[PDB]
Amino acid sequence: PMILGYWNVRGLAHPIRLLLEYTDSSYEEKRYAMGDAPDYDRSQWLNEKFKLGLDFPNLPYLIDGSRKITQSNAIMRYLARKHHLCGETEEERIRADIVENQVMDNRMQLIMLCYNPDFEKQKPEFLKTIPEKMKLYSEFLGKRPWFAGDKVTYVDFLAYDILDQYHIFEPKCLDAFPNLKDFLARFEGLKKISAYMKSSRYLSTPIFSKLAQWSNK
Amino acid sequence: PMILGYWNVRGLAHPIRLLLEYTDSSYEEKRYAMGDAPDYDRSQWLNEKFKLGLDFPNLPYLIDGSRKITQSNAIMRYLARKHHLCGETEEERIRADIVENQVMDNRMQLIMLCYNPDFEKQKPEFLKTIPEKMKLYSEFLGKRPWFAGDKVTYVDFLAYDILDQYHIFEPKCLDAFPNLKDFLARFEGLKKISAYMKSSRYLSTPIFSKLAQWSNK
Ligand SMILES: N[C@@H](CCC(=O)N[C@@H](CS[C@@H]1c2ccccc2-c2ccccc2[C@H]1O)C(=O)NCC(=O)O)C(=O)O
Ligand SMILES: N[C@@H](CCC(=O)N[C@@H](CS[C@@H]1c2ccccc2-c2ccccc2[C@H]1O)C(=O)NCC(=O)O)C(=O)O
Repeated sequence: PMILGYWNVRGLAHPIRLLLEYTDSSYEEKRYAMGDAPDYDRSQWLNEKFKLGLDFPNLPYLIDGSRKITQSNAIMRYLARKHHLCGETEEERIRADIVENQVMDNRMQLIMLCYNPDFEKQKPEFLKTIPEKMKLYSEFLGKRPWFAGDKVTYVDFLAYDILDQYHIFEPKCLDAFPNLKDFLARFEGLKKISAYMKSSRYLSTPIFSKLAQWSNK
Repeated sequence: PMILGYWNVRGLAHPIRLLLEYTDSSYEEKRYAMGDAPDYDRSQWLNEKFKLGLDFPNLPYLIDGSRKITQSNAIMRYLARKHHLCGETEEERIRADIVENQVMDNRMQLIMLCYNPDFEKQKPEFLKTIPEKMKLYSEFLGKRPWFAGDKVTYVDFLAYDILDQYHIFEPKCLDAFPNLKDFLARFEGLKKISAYMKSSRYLSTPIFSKLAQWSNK
């Protein structure tokens, strides 16, 4: 099978795990565990980091036969090409490229807030920036079913993840944006996704490691 | 012509400026200035941030007729598709996708250090990690002339920028890796690039904004 390797956290592997299920991929995962405070041992990973034949060793990785890939975006693109879930026109490619990169910015922002010792102090200020973030997603989507246009593409897996994560952080953030709420329901309603979400493989939380100040357990 | 918008620094706009040059693109640039400490005024950008019709307002931005793009990687990709500077085979595409994202990782590592108020005391620990970073680029390129294979692609633009930045930071960091020294020379050897480096438009330094601890002026 293909092998997906990542920590036993949702983290940034969610979109890949969802895409693996959506495409009926034949895969197995190696979910590495971090030890506890104080050392947060990373040895299960460290002992084989340089022994997998990865060009730039990292997590997540995907082994697919002869192919070995690192960089979550690269894995997502690889699967997208494999299963034809890319933009098909120039307009669709642009929207996808924008979305991919924007999701990563919004991801980092959350991460940066959550790994900050002054979380509680920072939070209030961060919560006020949300509406403006959501409004940009909402206006970009507009009336389309999917972020790139008429067809589900790998970018919808990314958008779903970040919008979902945002919603968990601030449950009311999507109230003024019904098209985003509708997107989340349309995405979760895809058949394989629905099945996966009820399964033993599903890992919706924790989002971060033990180091974080939120969703770290 | 196309309009490229960014700060009046090299920052992450270097690969785009180089690619617009290498492609003989017709373009005009808007280089927004930031004020000095302690306020670091961003008003020149903020005055128009929400007036350019961008989906997700940011710097850099590319305006190409009716096409408005934000996200530096997206801008690179757009320009690459227009000029046929993408991988042509799956193997080139995979190599390109990894490098793109890897470059961003190594860029962010430099920023985390350069923006840390504790820069001077952090520096030694960072330096220690350089050789490993370079080694992985070195081994990845191996004997190829370019990062994706036998022809230049947009990812050489990003690779050039990051290797050059690290070399500026630690001049001796490429001594051990002749193939990296050679790639730099090859890149700079390109006629259009060579020509640009002598032009009035060339902006090598500062690397960072005025907020940084290094290469901020
Ligand atoms: N740009 C790359 C990034 C690869 C990378 O950094 N991997 C992390 C795990 S990922 C972690 C994370 C854990 C939970 C939630 C979010 C993140 C996250 C998000 C954005 C950026 C970096 C992170 C990270 O905080 C790691 O453990 N690396 C193995 C190693 O260094 O030996 C990608 O897109 O794949
Ligand atoms: N992921 C996006 C990143 C867009 C973005 O953050 N842009 C910054 C300037 S870019 C700056 C930088 C200046 C010098 C050197 C490096 C960077 C950099 C590198 C990686 C990530 C972020 C940065 C940044 O620290 C900016 O001023 N934004 C306008 C605003 O917020 O109103 C991209 O790839 O395009």
